[PDB]
Amino acid sequence: TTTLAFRFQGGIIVAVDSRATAGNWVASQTVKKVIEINPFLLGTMAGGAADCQFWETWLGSQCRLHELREKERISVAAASKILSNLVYQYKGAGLSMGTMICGYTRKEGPTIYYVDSDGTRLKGDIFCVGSGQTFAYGVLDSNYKWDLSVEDALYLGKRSILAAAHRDAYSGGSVNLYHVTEDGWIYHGNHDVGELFWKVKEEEGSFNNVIG
Amino acid sequence: MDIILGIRVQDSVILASSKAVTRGISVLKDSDDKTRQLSPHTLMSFAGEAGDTVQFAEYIQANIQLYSIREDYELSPQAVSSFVRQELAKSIRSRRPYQVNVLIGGYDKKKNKPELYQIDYLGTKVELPYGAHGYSGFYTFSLLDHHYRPDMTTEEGLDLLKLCVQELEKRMPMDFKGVIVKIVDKDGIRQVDDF
Amino acid sequence: MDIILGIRVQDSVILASSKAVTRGISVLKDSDDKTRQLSPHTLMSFAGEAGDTVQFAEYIQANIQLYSIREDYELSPQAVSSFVRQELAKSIRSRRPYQVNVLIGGYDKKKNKPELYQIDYLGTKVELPYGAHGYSGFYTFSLLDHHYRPDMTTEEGLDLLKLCVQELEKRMPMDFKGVIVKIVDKDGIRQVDDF
Amino acid sequence: QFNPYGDNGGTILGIAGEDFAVLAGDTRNITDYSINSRYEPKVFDCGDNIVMSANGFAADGDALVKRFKNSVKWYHFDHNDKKLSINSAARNIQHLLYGKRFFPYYVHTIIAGLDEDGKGAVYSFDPVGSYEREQCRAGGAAASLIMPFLDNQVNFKNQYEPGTNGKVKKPLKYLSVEEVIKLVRDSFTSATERHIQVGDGLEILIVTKDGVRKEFYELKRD
Amino acid sequence: RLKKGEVSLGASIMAVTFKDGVILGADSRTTTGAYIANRVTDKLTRVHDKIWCCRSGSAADTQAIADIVQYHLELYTSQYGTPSTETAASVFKELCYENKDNLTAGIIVAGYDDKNKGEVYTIPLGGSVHKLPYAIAGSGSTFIYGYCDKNFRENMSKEETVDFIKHSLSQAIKWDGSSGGVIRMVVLTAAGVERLIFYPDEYEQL
Amino acid sequence: RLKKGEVSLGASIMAVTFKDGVILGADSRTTTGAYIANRVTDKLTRVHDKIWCCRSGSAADTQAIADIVQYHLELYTSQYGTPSTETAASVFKELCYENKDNLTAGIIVAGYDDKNKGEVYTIPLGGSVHKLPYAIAGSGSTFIYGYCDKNFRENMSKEETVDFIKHSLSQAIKWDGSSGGVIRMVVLTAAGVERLIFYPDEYEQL
Amino acid sequence: SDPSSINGGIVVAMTGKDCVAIACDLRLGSQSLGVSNKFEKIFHYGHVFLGITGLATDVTTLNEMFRYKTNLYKLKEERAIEPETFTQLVSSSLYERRFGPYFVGPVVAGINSKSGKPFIAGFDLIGCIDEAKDFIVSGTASDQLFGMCESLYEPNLEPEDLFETISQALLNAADRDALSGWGAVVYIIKKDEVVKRYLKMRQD
Amino acid sequence: TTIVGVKFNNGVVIAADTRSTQGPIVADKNCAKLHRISPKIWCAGAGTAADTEAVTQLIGSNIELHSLYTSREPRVVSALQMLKQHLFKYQGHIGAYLIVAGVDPTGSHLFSIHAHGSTDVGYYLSLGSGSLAAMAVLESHWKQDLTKEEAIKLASDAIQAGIWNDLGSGSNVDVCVMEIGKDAEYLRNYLTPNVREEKQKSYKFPRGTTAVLKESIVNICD
Amino acid sequence: TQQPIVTGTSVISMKYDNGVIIAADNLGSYGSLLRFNGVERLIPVGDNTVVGISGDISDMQHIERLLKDLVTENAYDNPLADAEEALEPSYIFEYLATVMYQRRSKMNPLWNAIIVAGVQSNGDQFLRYVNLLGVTYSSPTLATGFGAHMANPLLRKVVDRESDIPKTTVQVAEEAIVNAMRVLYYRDARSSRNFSLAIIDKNTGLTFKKNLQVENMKWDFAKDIKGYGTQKI
Ligand SMILES: *[C@@](C)(CO)[C@](*)(O)[C@H](CC(C)C)NC(=O)[C@H](Cc1ccccc1)NC(=O)[C@H](CC(C)C)NC(=O)[C@H](CCc1ccccc1)NC(=O)CN1CCOCC1
Ligand SMILES: *[C@@](C)(CO)[C@](*)(O)[C@H](CC(C)C)NC(=O)[C@H](Cc1ccccc1)NC(=O)[C@H](CC(C)C)NC(=O)[C@H](CCc1ccccc1)NC(=O)CN1CCOCC1
Ligand SMILES: [Cl-]
Ligand SMILES: [Cl-]
Ligand SMILES: [Mg+2]
Ligand SMILES: [Mg+2]
Ligand SMILES: [Mg+2]
Repeated sequence: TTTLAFRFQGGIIVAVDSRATAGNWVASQTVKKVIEINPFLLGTMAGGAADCQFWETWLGSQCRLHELREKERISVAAASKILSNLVYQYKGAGLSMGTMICGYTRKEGPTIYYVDSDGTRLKGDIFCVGSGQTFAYGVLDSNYKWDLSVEDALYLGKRSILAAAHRDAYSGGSVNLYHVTEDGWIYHGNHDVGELFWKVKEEEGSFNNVIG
Repeated sequence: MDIILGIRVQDSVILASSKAVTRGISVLKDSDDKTRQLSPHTLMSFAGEAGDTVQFAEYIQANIQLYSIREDYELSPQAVSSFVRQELAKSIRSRRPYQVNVLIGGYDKKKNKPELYQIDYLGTKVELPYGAHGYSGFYTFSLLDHHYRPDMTTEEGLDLLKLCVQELEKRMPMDFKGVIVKIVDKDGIRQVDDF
Repeated sequence: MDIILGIRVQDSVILASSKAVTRGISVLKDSDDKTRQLSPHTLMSFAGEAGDTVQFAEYIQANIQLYSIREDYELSPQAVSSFVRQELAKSIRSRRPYQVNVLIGGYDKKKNKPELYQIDYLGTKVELPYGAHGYSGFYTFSLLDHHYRPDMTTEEGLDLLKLCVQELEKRMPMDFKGVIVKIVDKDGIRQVDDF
Repeated sequence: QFNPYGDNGGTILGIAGEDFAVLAGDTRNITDYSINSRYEPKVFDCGDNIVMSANGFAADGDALVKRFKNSVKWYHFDHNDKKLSINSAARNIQHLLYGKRFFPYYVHTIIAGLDEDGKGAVYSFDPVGSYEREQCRAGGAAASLIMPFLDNQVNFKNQYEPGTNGKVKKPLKYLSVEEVIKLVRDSFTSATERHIQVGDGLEILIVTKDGVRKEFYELKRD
Repeated sequence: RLKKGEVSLGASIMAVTFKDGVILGADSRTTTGAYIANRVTDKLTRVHDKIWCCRSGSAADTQAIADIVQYHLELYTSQYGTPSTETAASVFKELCYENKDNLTAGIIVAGYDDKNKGEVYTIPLGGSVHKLPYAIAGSGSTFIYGYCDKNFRENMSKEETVDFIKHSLSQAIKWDGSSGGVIRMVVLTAAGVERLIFYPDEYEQL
Repeated sequence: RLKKGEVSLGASIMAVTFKDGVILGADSRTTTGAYIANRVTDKLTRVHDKIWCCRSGSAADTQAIADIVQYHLELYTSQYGTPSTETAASVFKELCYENKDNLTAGIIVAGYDDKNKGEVYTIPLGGSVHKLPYAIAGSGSTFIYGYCDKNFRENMSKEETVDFIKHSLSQAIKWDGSSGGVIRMVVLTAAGVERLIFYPDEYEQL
Repeated sequence: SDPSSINGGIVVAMTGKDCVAIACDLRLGSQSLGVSNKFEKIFHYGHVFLGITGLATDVTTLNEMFRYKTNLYKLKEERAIEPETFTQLVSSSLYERRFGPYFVGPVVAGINSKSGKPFIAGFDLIGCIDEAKDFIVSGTASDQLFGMCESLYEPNLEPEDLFETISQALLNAADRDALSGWGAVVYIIKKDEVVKRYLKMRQD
Repeated sequence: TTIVGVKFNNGVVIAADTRSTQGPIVADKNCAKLHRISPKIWCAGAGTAADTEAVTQLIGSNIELHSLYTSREPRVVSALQMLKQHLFKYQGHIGAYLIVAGVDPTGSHLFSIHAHGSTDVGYYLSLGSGSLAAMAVLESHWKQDLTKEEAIKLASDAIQAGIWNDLGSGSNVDVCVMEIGKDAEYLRNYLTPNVREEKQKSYKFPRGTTAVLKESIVNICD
Repeated sequence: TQQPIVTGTSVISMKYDNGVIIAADNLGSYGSLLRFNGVERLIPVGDNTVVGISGDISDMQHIERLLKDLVTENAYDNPLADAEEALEPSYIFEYLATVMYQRRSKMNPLWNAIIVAGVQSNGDQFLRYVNLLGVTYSSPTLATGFGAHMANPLLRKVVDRESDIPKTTVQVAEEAIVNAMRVLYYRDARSSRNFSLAIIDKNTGLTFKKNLQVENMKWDFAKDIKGYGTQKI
């Protein structure tokens, strides 16, 4: 896996790859690593596939039960803490999860929480999670500004996953883009690295290490 | 020993190497030069196991200098890199192998081209536009994939290198006390004193 | 989690705690506050195993806050420290112990005295003029042995603390991204924003 | 020390068409270098136009299929004989598998059928419950041999339009039941040649709106 | 399978059916390693009037088992009358089988009914039950498999059976360091219960 | 001691001196775990005209040793004439003792001199030498210590010694899974060298 | 710490009608980190082609070693070495290091200049020869390559058709292996002409 | 592997399957396990494939030099002795399991050698992973005084038992007949009962399907 | 977690036109020691099923007791216990298969390999295998332990597929089974000469044969074999 999400002027960008591996065997190139919890909440998935998928769909059920009981959408903080408290109960049992709970509410504004399987829970503006997190960080950090436009922010997120997809052997397939605003999340398409790499190489002039 | 980087541009090769020497919970030195001049137009940086690194570098340096005196001629970077690779390829099947990783930056005067070679302790050689050893690569490679262009100048290369060091200083766990930068071109080897 | 320090002076207790949160070869965050307010005049910093640290701190915080509501009264730092020690002393013989080390800095309003308690994950409590957890102590204790005086002011304590952080930034292997400093005195708890 | 797991070999394969779906699997059962049976079926009709196979450790595979078949039965009792949709079955199976997260069923599960729009559907599972709908999936011992061939022939991967300078991709289209069975038979004969645990016989289960049909073909017995 | 440093009952034990009933036989030695902890042990023990057993393996385990079996058969007698030898063996098995991981007890059960005459059941480490004409067990029994198979006959007399046991255990003792001391025997017949003993000076020079 | 997966020579071997000389005896079973790799093996092997040996332990080790000993004794004969049986045993010992770490070879040496008549030397795993009236060895020998000690007599006849070996190995085979097949024998006397064989149908029903 | 899967890579070879093809990927990595996308694994000595997968230091070492040996061969024999003979030389050299072996999976390919017969062969790390009429595979995606070749291959393919078959075999196999890919090269070899084509593949 | 050796009236016959494995993967579907040590001394090999080839060639080379030195046709016992002493010296690490057979001036012979250097004599022998399947057939159908045609039938039947029942063995049956007074006849692919069936579909791609980045002519000439 | 102590070796079986045959030797091994010789390892259930068991004997005796108790329990409140509602082979197998898998799942297995042979009420042949892992499979021929390696090859030459079952008579089928038992005695180091054999026919019913012996053995060629290579004497 490579997954990222960063906060900026125009809300939150969330970008993920779609590869799944079993050792060196590429098992899938079309995995959905973003879970759509509700129109205002997203969750990213890295680590054990079953662990992430099972518990984040479970998280969605707990969020639904909150708004039925409280007649109000759950906060990003509360949603992330449900997941972090859950994995903490299983600490030492061998769960493998690197997740990011991203969303918007009125009281909080745009918010991102990093939550992992050893119980760590951190609020923050920028996070990259997965085997190719460092490759994404390299591109993202060196090009990040708070004042990025929605168009530029979407591209930087896409370009950061592409960078990791290229270098990290255990990342690839395609890029899934999301944009989170005050009005909720908006899907910005599936982008196959097969066509995207060459399109980016030609137009941007980058990737000069590769034989053109 | 930890961070060594290398970038080949249009007319030169630039090597950056961390200054910190750490043993246990103490930084013993913060001004260490992790490189040796093999010949006037060839420079080798190194990183790995304590003691092995310097012992290996100086041993190579002595051999290349011996060749230069014998033939009154400077070996090409390609020739030096091949010699270095073979020494490491011997080493890996010895009783006690050299645990040293190197970058060899040189300027070929016959071809009038800069050349950067990355060689690991196993004797694995590759020619590259940009290279790194250790955990550094996990950040710098993707960064350079994006920002690097083949026709860049030496000044553009130094800015590109500053971008790498900044990223490393932000996301690396250990304090590596900055880097010593050196440039290899048609006029030989020189050190950037203010980085 | 790594560096947490504490200095008791004439009229206050000063706690300094590193901002870095590192996982693997990546610094995930550089603005982390490794402390919780247990009561208006009691502050606890913490360091240790990931997840355990915050889970333990907040659990203690909830219990002390529950006491405050029930009795409409603030527990003394000595009483809070004893409660915390017992929880860790239970923990160490559990199925899965809390691997958390803490410093408790408080101001006793009845005695009009500042108090600093150092408690490790085993439940080992000591009252001290200055304290540290982890590798930090190997530098700071000897430094404070020399420069510390019991009748110092809060400002003198902050300068003494700057001297510790500088030494750590010079000789520690890891980049801990500076510290968040907080002061505990007769007027409660406040944070120094520029350090 | 007692080892509760074993490897019974074999391999399985699921392909989805426009209005149909197939789930194939060889009939050979093995332990180490011995053949246990030349005909031991591991692809099962579970009712509600759902076919299922759980390949790997056969004892776990049988236990799982048995529990899912039972899950279908109780779904009818508890919800007024409602048809269990393929998507609902998939989610139910995830919970069966993840229920034993800390003592897993050592199997690769594949189910096939029709979705609620009448279109062909194939779902695949890992041992602990992670699942995904796909047009194509091979599982088991020879999955690594068959799967890339399916990427090339079913999803037309790495195939471009001739003369277009590698710019226009070969367009995706559904395959006929005749063309799919050709690919299944070729996949298994190829796997039989190069994998020792694969052979003896091939059993295919085809699923259309009309029901569940079967076809059987001989495979090399060496 | 023995616990470290626990007393070892390694033995030369045997039970032999014959015309008038059954005879149990055993050596007298206990070891911890190479040191003989007890040289005069009684390894033939009563669980009921005419149902006895030979003990081998762990001293502690076999004693604890035999004490429980004696309790069960005493309670059986109070409700249902005298138990069969098969019944006694079943109670031994149940304990040995269900606790096979925590126990080291190689027990031979031997008893005399009026209907069923002399019977012998052997129970090895696993907890399995085997009904036999005669049985041998203990560390020293290996050395006398050949001898006992060649020399055993069905429907022997009392004096012949006593000689068969004496000669057999004599050899087992001679070759097994874990066996030695006196040779104890117990005779089970319709007549009653008779105890016999044989000393080194006699049996060594056989 | 056996190397993983190597053929095991586990056996029922014995050599017995008697009035006219000495007789060697052995089973024919060779095993790789519980599979019988050879059911008709010859474990009695010639190192000199009237000096033979019985092999047990590792098939490879015993063969390599026996081949070297045969070489030494052939070279001894060319220079110094016929070697004594003691001399042959000494050469076996020297190889077994000096390479005790790398070898698994339980060898019985048996030969016939005119002066010294029949002699038997046994050489266990350690490499020690023991001169005896008779000797037994191999996995299956454990089961016939009792039988052989009770039934052996000095100065037996040829027919008595053949019966003694046949009955003994029959029992060893019956109880040892690592022993089986035919019973081979070799007779060493002043008359010469005679080979004998005995099949299951005969010896099983003894 | 498994020498054969540290760097990654694959090689495949096929025969056709009066021709042979040999192809390889371009990746060199250090476990998860992709380092080089220019690392070719196919070399040639005269008209004999050798592909080598496995530990990269040994790939380089063996290329240099066989260049050394074939050069001396040519000087003494006064002719180019043939594929059948070279195959034996490779086997000898690898078995010489029986108990301290080069961690490689070599593949020979070429046309015998005298008879004109197409020839391919493969080896394990200690020199065992694997000859084949149809195809030889090697590398971290060998399972994948075996599956592709066994289904796609047919005998007596023309050079132009054979190119398509071997290329599709390599590409789809590489895309199912994490340590293989990052580019590819295909050699088409006729009696007296040799074409070398670089393939466009996904770069992840 | 499965390999066998059977003695008959006027000589000896050996046989072998032709499967070569790499874990569970079939590396070579038609490899030659029968090796020529000298013209009339042949060797069937099982175990580590490189070791059986290397050890058979080395001894074969030394046998040739010995034959030239002594001006005599080589003997089977010489090959036997040289092989066992070599294998013993390497304490099993050279994993060669051989059935050595042949005719010489002394007569016809049949032996087996194991990796640790132990040898056995017999009228019928079998080695390899399918030796149990083969030996079952040999034990059931072998008799004294076999003819040439009967021994070939028995030997091939024993290999077939390995081919069908052992996953380690497969494909074809190689045979070598060594009769006294005649040349030894090597019968490569004596039986071929595992022919691949016609594929359902041709996977010949349209020309231009593969995307290409660069072309270049390679220089093979001087 | 167990380790088997007293053990039983191969159980072999096959189908023929009108029914099934099953066999197993009478040995109870204690490691390399062939300790017990009167051990019956075929256990009939009713007049239409035979359960053959290999592996640990203490666990075998436990399984005996369960089957014995199953017959008793089936008879309770069942007027058709000796007719329509009698125990079928399929019922007996599924029960055992359930137990074996439950025990492996509790990490405390019954250390056995079991073959349930019988004939159903409708005349159909039943033959299915189950072991300590709960693994189950069916085939025209089935065997455990060595039997799997040596017997199956021989029995498959008679019945290689389903269509060969009607073509195989009880005479031909029994001959193959008896031959297989001889081969196992030649080659299995933990086997005995004495064995039991059972036939369950749809017409003639259950025939249980005890105290059989392996015979017509070839040992004569042994006398010609001398040394291990060179040796002539
Ligand atoms: C990047 C892509 C790689 O790390 C991401 O991290 C992704 C995250 C997405 C998928 C949510 N992670 C994975 O792909 C993840 C990596 C991984 C694997 C194993 C443990 C932890 C992390 N992959 C998986 O979870 C795979 C997904 C399969 C291919 C769909 N699953 C497995 O490997 C399974 C089950 C793993 C498992 C976990 C915990 C307990 C038990 C099992 N394992 C197998 O399938 C084993 N094997 C596969 C090959 O054939 C034989 C059976
Ligand atoms: C039957 C079919 C199986 O026993 C026969 O016995 C045949 C014998 C004939 C072919 C000579 N045996 C094999 O085919 C034999 C089986 C085997 C495998 C592994 C170890 C021992 C025996 N196969 C081989 O020897 C193959 C030959 C290949 C197909 C050319 N070799 C390998 O599998 C090598 C083993 C190398 C080895 C090293 C050290 C000790 C012993 C053997 N393995 C690999 O190449 C696997 N791997 C691939 C990636 O690179 C690293 C090695
Ligand atoms: Cl006692
Ligand atoms: Cl031998
Ligand atoms: Mg086979
Ligand atoms: Mg004694
Ligand atoms: Mg990648």
